[PDB]
Amino acid sequence: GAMGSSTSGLKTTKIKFYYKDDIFALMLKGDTTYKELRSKIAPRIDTDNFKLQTKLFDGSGEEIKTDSQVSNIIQAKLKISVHDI
Repeated sequence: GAMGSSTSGLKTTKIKFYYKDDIFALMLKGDTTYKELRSKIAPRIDTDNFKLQTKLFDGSGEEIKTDSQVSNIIQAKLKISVHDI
């Protein structure tokens, strides 16, 4: 009894967000999303509306706003920045 199929998994990417002067982290297994992060950040922000970006050296880069921007910060492990909105 053998099988050719196989469980396909990925490696949780460590992404440190930067809400104001505080910062947190997130482990994305690849199934995460932008609306997923929305609930994973809201509670770590103290609010329900904030703006995530690719924490650059100036302050923020492409404001993550789509499951792709997140899966991108996921495949590239980008430090995220969080603002209050």
